[PDB]
Amino acid sequence: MDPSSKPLREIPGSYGIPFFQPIKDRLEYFYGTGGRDEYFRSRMQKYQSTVFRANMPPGPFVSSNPKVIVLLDAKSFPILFDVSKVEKKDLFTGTYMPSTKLTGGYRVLSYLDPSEPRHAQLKNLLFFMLKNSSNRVIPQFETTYTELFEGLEAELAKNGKAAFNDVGEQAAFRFLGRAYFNSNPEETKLGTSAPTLISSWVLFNLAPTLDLGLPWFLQEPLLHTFRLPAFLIKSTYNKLYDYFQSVATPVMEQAEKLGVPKDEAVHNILFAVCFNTFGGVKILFPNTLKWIGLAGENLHTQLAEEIRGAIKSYGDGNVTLEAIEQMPLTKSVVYESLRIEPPVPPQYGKAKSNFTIESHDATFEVKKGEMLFGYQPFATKDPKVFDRPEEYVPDRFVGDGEALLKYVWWSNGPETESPTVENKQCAGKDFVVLITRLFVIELFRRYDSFEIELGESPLGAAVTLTFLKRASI
Ligand code: HEM
Repeated sequence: MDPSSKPLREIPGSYGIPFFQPIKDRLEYFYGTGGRDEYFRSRMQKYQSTVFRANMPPGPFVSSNPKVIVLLDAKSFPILFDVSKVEKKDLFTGTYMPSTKLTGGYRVLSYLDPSEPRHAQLKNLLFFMLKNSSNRVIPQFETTYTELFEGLEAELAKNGKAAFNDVGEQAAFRFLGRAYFNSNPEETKLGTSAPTLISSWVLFNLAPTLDLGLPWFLQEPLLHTFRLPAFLIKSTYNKLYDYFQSVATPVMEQAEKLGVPKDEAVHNILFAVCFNTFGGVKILFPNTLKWIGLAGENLHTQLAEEIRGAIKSYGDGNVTLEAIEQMPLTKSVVYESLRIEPPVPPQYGKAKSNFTIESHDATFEVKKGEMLFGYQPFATKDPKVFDRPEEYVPDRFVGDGEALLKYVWWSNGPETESPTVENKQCAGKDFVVLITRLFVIELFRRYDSFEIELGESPLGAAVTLTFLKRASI
């Protein structure tokens, strides 16, 4: 509607009694009926607004300031991408930042504002790492995921069911080592334990804001009130560090050229691969498998046809970037997975000055220093942007629908924009889109269709294969 019809109003909501309310609120957030989605929906209903004040976890001792302004609609949300208006310093994980003792004593790239020289240096370093792996991406993905599928197939044939997540995570890390460093981590001292080592380390970092499914009387006192001692995970972290220090030589050498010490470079590479990359794929691949599986054989047949046809005609028998460009449905399927279920839901930004923001029916004033918070899942399901927003529509982005990519924000920026040293958009944006398309491609080069069953998991979606129809033999 016309902005002149959106009156300037006070931001609804209150923070309540300082120490007390944030604790009561995090209890609602983690144990209230409906979970965090209801935490946000109930407030939207209560205040009849997609913009409101609220306290956010972790609260008290871990976080010195739980107060934020929540943004749930597609009109207000984009302010979080505007680095000229919002500061993005030490807020990668929200209203608190994990101890730097968990990251070699350094404040790694993800926590740096673009105004910091190191942000440009380190992000350029990661761009180098990504470009350097370009020639290995497709071949190594094919090799790694063929191994994964052969394994799942064998498990299914012998047991009747095959859980995806675990072996899928092992495959993800195996692929990353091969693509980024031309190294199979399973041949090193890491063996097949990388996923377990990483998960433990990530837990130490994020425990304050993670719901592990434990009862409140156990989870609150031991995970949500105090930070877990960093010296306890040092041993585990060192195993990971030793791996990267030995295989990331070319990236470490480029780091020196950019003015970054080798040690700092390794800690940042470790973080980018284990935290950013692995953690994201651990969530995205199972979710994508889920949405495609729930779509039915009709979609499966169309994807198989498109994928195999493009490979034969444009790839001359092989998977090439040129071939992928000619797979419109596959591209849309991946974008729809990223829209309907953003792998990383929370984005934060702190106001650098006083300015105005607007929802679909009101105008609000934001004061310098206030923490803005956006819950992406609600914003990318805004009915004023997407028809049937709660439904997975496979071809939503095909043809004219491509214009809607301006509203796909999984990477902390419009899908149409590229990450740069000037913004805080995911450095590996194009890489994740490519590998997720490769995941779908490898799946349909081998199978005509598949069936799954879903389980109740805390960190994402638990997917189990119940049937795999082979394309040949
Ligand atoms: C599909 C998997 C991935 C997802 C869902 C994802 C998501 C995100 C999100 C939401 C942010 C913004 C965080 C914030 O400031 O609030 C981000 C930042 C970032 N991501 Fe990713 N990411 C993925 C894969 C990767 C990969 C593979 C790399 C590369 C090694 C990467 C590197 C980065 C970096 C370096 C930043 C911070 C950039 C900066 O400080 O400007 N990401 N990612």
